[PDB]
Amino acid sequence: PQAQIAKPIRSG
Amino acid sequence: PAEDSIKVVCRFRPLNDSEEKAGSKFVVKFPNNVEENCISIAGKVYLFDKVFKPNASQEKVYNEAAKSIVTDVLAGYNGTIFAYGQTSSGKTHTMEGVIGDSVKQGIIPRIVNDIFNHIYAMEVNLEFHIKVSYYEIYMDKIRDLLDVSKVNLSVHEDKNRVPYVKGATERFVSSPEDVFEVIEEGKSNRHIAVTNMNEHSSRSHSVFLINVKQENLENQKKLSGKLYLVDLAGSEKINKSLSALGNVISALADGNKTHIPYRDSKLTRILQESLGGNARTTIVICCSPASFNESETKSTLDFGRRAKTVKNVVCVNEELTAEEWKRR
Amino acid sequence: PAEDSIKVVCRFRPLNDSEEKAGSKFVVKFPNNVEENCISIAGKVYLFDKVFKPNASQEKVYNEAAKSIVTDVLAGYNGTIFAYGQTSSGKTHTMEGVIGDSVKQGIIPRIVNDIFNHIYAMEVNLEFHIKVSYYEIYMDKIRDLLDVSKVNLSVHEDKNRVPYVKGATERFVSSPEDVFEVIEEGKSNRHIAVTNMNEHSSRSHSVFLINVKQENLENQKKLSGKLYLVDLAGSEKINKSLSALGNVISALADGNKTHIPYRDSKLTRILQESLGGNARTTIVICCSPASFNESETKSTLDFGRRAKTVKNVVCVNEELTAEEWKRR
Ligand SMILES: Nc1ncnc2c1ncn2[C@@H]1O[C@H](COP(=O)(O)OP(=O)(O)O)[C@@H](O)[C@H]1O
Ligand SMILES: Nc1ncnc2c1ncn2[C@@H]1O[C@H](COP(=O)(O)OP(=O)(O)O)[C@@H](O)[C@H]1O
Ligand SMILES: [Mg+2]
Ligand SMILES: [Mg+2]
Repeated sequence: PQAQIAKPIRSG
Repeated sequence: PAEDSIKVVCRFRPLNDSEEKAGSKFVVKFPNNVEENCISIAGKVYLFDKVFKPNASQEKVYNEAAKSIVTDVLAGYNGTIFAYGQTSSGKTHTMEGVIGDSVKQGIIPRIVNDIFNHIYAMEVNLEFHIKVSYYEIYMDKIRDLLDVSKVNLSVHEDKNRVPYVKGATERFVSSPEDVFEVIEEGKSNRHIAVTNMNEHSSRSHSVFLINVKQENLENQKKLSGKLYLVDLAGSEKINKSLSALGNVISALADGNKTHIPYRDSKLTRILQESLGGNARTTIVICCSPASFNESETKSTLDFGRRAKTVKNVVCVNEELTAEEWKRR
Repeated sequence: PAEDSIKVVCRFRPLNDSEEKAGSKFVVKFPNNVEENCISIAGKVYLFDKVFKPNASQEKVYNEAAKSIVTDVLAGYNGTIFAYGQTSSGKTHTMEGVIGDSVKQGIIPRIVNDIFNHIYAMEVNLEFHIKVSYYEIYMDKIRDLLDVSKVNLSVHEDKNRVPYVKGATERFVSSPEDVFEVIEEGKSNRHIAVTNMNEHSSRSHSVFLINVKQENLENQKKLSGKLYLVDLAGSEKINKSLSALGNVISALADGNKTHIPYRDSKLTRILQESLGGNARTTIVICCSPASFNESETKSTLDFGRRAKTVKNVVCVNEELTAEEWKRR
């Protein structure tokens, strides 16, 4: 069990 | 309506040197004027969603077998493509091809580039969360290709509900470069404890999963879609998971049994949604045109013809935030 | 209870060459045996949450002024640190220092490294979404430092409700390296159309925002916390936004007016929560010890003494998924 960092990517 | 035939597409590769050396003839025909949807062998015609000849490029195969799937996943559908056929028929060439070669790159890298090209070209104010898993199934055991200490993983089923491989790495990615790094890491790990990849890859199933969630920032609509991309063990005689895959297709195809044997293998448990459930599925059956392999080719074609009668029932996977549930 | 004093910490730097050259004396004292919380100037003692002497290292300042803030943001509190004082007193040295130098790196880079060290050392199965904005305020106008076409941005207030700079870039980051790239990009963009950074930075406010959301994957608890890290224009005579900042503090400190003039500047609108609202706020007042600057030092100290009486009311920023709202 580990903390993860997400990597979202935008548009707009 | 939401009722969706499993698509089946058939790909013949060219006769190769070991085939010619052994004195094989080309034993297959492609009727013209019927949308390139037919192939005939020993007098018997089969109809598929598309038939590709030995000269068909990777780009052509992608544009017909696969492209629609990225648009679908980006709209919140689950998508699955798998390649099926005897060892040496073209499954890896179809699913992966030569990564980095513009002409010979297969379905996976094209899908990867297309996902990100589509996102970059959207105007809608959207936020995408993308994570990938990559694992192998060998003798009904699962090895995580992204984490060497995770061997013998289990298949579980979540809340609402849907199977998953518990413990499998899930790597966040945010560009095509990040994905291809993950693929390289997987391929390299696959070699641990394997003395001959050509033989070992011919007998195990390689599973690439891209999970794509999105949040619409204007209306809070949340959509998700899973993309399974699978290069299967060879279908020749008869991998226990492939027997299970055939029994599953046979049961759904007969449609006249209460019990579909999904639990007969980890592969068919993982693909359960792909086989008669909530995903848009395409099977690429890969075939040699050589007389020497004719009986194996005919089993492959007969597998694909049966699968093409299975119906999936698909819907957009929409999640509700609070505002819907809040206000009630 | 949830009632939280604005912390005020006072930092004196060493007498410098222009000060000595001009014949300045060291005019400030630090009483011992009182937890390092006091400073005296011309006979008058002030009490702060911490006083740092000219020899105090960056690590010491961080460990006292700032560290707790990363633990708080990671627990779902908003956090704000700003530096205040006359030009040349030490605000940039305090807030940024020399990035990449192990000894002289300031509060921002230490905070950045600590956020990621804490996340990496958590066991709880947590997912963090981190995005950063970096912008400048000059003459009450906002320039986005991460996107040169976004000048003259507006301040808006969202649903539930909370201000924000509309249109400001929000860059996702997933390692300390990604953050420092963003900081370098910001610093470099700041130089566009500026002929003298030393003078221009002394007259504008630099705002660094780290937005940290987390989802707990076991219980679906969603927490968020915003970290504002601000290096203000010089306080000397008298930047219009700094007048507004003083009128705000003066009003909250008197506590006896219905109208806190938050809307008097974009700075005080953006900091509205930091000044009497839902954030844990620390102000570093920076001061020269030189007789030459004594009257400016005394205004700085008097500003900090007034701010230290303002009370913030803070709570964990928890969001509910469906299961709470669903079941009702
Ligand atoms: N359509 C095709 N055109 C040219 N060469 C192909 C084609 N399909 C397969 N090959 C080649 O034939 C060999 C066997 O294909 P491969 O995809 O490795 O088979 P499988 O993975 O099904 O065992 C590989 O060298 C591959 O490059
Ligand atoms: N505590 C300190 N120790 C040593 N040098 C300092 C200290 N504080 C400030 N300085 C130096 O004094 C000069 C002015 O500080 P700076 O942080 O640029 O002031 P401001 O940003 O408030 O105008 C800079 O060269 C900085 O390196
Ligand atoms: Mg292969
Ligand atoms: Mg400065």
